[PDB]
Amino acid sequence: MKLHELKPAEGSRQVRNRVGRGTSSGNGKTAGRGQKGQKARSGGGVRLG
Amino acid sequence: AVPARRTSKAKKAKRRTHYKLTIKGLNACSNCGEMKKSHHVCPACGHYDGKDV
Amino acid sequence: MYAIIKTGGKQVKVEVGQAIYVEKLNVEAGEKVVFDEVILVGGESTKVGAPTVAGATVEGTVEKHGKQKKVVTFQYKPKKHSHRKQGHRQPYTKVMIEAIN
Amino acid sequence: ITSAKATAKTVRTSPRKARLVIDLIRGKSVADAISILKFTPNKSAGIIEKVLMSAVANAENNFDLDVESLVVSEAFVNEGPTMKRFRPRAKGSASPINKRTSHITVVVTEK
Amino acid sequence: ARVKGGTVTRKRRKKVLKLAKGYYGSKHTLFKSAKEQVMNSYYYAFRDRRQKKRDFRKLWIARINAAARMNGLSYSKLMHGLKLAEIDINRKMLADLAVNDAAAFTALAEQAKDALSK
Amino acid sequence: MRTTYMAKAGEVERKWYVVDATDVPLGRLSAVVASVLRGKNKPTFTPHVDTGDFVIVINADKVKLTGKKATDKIYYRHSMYPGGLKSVTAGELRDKNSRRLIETSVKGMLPKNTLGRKQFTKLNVYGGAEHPHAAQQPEVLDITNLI
RNA sequence: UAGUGAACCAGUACCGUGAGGGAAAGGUGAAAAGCACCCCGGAAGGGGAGUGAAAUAGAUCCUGAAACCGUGUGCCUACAACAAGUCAAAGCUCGUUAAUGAGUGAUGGCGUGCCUUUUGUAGAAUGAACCGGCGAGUUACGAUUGCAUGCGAGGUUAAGUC
RNA sequence: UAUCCGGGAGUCAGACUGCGAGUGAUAAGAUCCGUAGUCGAAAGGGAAACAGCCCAGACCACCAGCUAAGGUCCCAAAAUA
RNA sequence: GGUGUAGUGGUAGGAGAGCGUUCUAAGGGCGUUGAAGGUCGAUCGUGAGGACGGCUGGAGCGCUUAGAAGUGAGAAUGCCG
Ligand SMILES: [K+]
Ligand SMILES: [K+]
Ligand SMILES: [K+]
Ligand SMILES: [K+]
Ligand SMILES: [K+]
Ligand SMILES: [K+]
Ligand SMILES: [K+]
Ligand SMILES: [Mg+2]
Ligand SMILES: [Mg+2]
Ligand SMILES: [Mg+2]
Ligand SMILES: [Mg+2]
Ligand SMILES: [Mg+2]
Ligand SMILES: [Mg+2]
Ligand SMILES: [Mg+2]
Ligand SMILES: [Mg+2]
Ligand SMILES: [Mg+2]
Ligand SMILES: [Mg+2]
Ligand SMILES: [Mg+2]
Ligand SMILES: [Mg+2]
Ligand SMILES: [Mg+2]
Ligand SMILES: [Mg+2]
Ligand SMILES: [Mg+2]
Ligand SMILES: [Mg+2]
Ligand SMILES: [Mg+2]
Ligand SMILES: [Mg+2]
Ligand SMILES: [Mg+2]
Ligand SMILES: [Mg+2]
Ligand SMILES: [Mg+2]
Ligand SMILES: [Mg+2]
Ligand SMILES: [Mg+2]
Ligand SMILES: [Mg+2]
Ligand SMILES: [Mg+2]
Ligand SMILES: [Zn+2]
Repeated sequence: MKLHELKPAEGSRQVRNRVGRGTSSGNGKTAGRGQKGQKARSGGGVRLG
Repeated sequence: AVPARRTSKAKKAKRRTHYKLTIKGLNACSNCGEMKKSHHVCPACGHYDGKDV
Repeated sequence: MYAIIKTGGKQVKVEVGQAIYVEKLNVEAGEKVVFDEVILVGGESTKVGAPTVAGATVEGTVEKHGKQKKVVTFQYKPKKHSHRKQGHRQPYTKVMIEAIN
Repeated sequence: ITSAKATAKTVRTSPRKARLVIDLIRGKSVADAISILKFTPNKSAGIIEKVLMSAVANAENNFDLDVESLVVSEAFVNEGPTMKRFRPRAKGSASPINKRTSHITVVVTEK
Repeated sequence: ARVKGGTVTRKRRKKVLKLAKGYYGSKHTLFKSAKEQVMNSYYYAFRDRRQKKRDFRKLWIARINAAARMNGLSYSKLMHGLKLAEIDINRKMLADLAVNDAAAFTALAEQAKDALSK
Repeated sequence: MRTTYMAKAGEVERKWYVVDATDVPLGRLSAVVASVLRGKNKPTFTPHVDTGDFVIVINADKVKLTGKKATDKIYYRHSMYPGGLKSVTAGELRDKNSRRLIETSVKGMLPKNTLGRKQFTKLNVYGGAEHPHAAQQPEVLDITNLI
């Protein structure tokens, strides 16, 4: 392989999904957390079980 | 009471329409011909009604 | 003389020596095209197609193929944090009318 | 070669109040403008008069133009740097004060 | 690896402002007001690209009605008669004939009246 | 193709019509007159341009009011001062100021915009059988079939 | 506006009785060659004349955006009720990435902003004076699932040495 | 199309209309259920304006045509049928 | 690639595919015969967005492939100017 023609195997790497970066992305504003509630807070959610 | 809405440039300019200066009463002086205010002593030659003062 | 012909789901008035814009025709530029659905012929006399004037045809030459000015469809609903922007350029064919029969 | 300009920059005066006097003299013969400015009591009249006389001196000395023909072709006042000050108010607070400055430009042409 | 704001923000806002050119005062000068008005303009434009067809059909119908009345017939009677007579000339062409080619429109009206009588 | 005809101001000729209101219902007279004033009777009609014809109404004093409208149809108007409501019956308007009666009726049927008001100005109502617009060479407009 | 609070006389100025809190502020030009001399002005500041490749690089000095202010004018506007636009459009003006062009626009149709939060908001509910900059799902170690690669009843090294 | 297995959620304030009941006074744009629809998350046409009613589900271009609810004397398209 | 059929409103939210920003590596380039940046234009693409020309500007910067993120603002009575 040539350093100027590198190519990963198909499906080996994916693009990270960034939330809170506009509405059209599908995770804008609420960042997929919903509206209000405990699970919508930073550090929110109840302990496992 | 406070301005509920800011005044736009157009409305501001409209209001200032009449906020202008005026210059009136200027005409030539008999003695020296320079411009002077009517009924006032010509400041340059100090003459009024054809006499020095 | 002039004619009225059916083309692209629409009716257009045509005179010899005039260019008309119609929906994209599957014809190369500079080629002859014949509109065989003439719904009227007017001028000194009047021929009324019922629905089409029998044996009447209009001839033209495809001057150009082009795209109209872009149209932007921007759909959004207020207060629903949602919008969708879309572009369009409708293809068209410019045809010079040569003969009316 | 036909026009001369003079400018007074960062002159302490209200741009709006200066623009009033500038509107008086705009588009007038130099002699008429001088008379108007001399008999105008507003503060900016004298400053604008100095700028106008400077422009006329430029037209004459620097370019050898005909004084009698000169007319005020252009004249305007632009905002300059604003000095910030503060005025104490009631109840231990302060309010800003904008001490304004003006760029006064006068351009005089042969005809 | 720090990515400062750069020029992308200015480019985006300038595009919006150029779209807003010609608007009244702040609506073309200020980005936020400009964007809101441009969004409303998009909404109005999409709606009007459909209303425009309605309006022109309405205008053609009115003009055809006037011409039909002058020929001794109502718009509804004329359209029914043309349908019976197999005439497919649409309202755009009919209104064009009424204004421009009165003789041609009269011939169409005569055929429609004949079909109605039959 | 964008070839629809659009009228221009001043190119289209506006004729002058005389309408006889004798024993014609007020509303029907107003409706036909309003269509004429707007220009809906001419193929060159253009909604954004004035293209209608002038109308002169004669014998306005003899307009017809069916039912008890002569005594029961009441025209109101407010001075915009408190308790400043004034009223006048349609019959009284016909007797004293018939021009106002016809003009009010036709105003209601014209569009409420600049073009509508300009079109309204082309109206001229006269109680009695004579008008001062002979110079304009108006022609009679039979409306018996139009009402 | 980052990076130490501090690229610069910063733990300074400033604030507090005191402990303490705590800023703003970088860039002329290759070289000062930092505008001799003349003119207006009391000066400031300008106009010439010069230096310079460049002075609209003149020390508020590289670039010089937007808000904001002003000048000039191609078009429109003093019978009009306007979320300010959009669709249709005469007239006038102009000639572009030459495109079924551009600017303006009488007049007519339609039409109650954006965001948040709500069963429901043009909302007389919330937030934004405007512009610019900064400003919010990241990393470490583990768990689990998908996808991918190597090997395969095997797979794999950790600390550590070079 | 249904199951099943697994990854990722959001939702636990609903509203009105029609129909069947309760509570209420056989009142409430009331309240509480069952049931169907719409809104919620749905633009468009009609009901003057009018989320929930009637008709109907916008991928786009057209200065083409036929219709639904609703309408055809003028505003205002279409019957002074 | 072609034909046919069907489908393409959408909040919470799930899936997929992309635009743009800074930087790294490789390759291939561009720049005092004017880079970045700024500004204007009637340009191209389905979208984020991409070119091209004029003017300003005066020294760095694209392009292709892959990689890493302080990677995208219009709202927080946000902070500073
Ligand atoms: K989620
Ligand atoms: K410079
Ligand atoms: K201007
Ligand atoms: K309008
Ligand atoms: K409140
Ligand atoms: K129910
Ligand atoms: K803010
Ligand atoms: Mg990664
Ligand atoms: Mg979503
Ligand atoms: Mg948002
Ligand atoms: Mg929230
Ligand atoms: Mg909740
Ligand atoms: Mg929740
Ligand atoms: Mg005190
Ligand atoms: Mg930013
Ligand atoms: Mg339709
Ligand atoms: Mg420069
Ligand atoms: Mg500078
Ligand atoms: Mg009036
Ligand atoms: Mg007027
Ligand atoms: Mg509530
Ligand atoms: Mg507020
Ligand atoms: Mg209830
Ligand atoms: Mg909700
Ligand atoms: Mg609806
Ligand atoms: Mg709503
Ligand atoms: Mg659909
Ligand atoms: Mg039909
Ligand atoms: Mg009608
Ligand atoms: Mg860079
Ligand atoms: Mg960031
Ligand atoms: Mg801000
Ligand atoms: Zn004197």
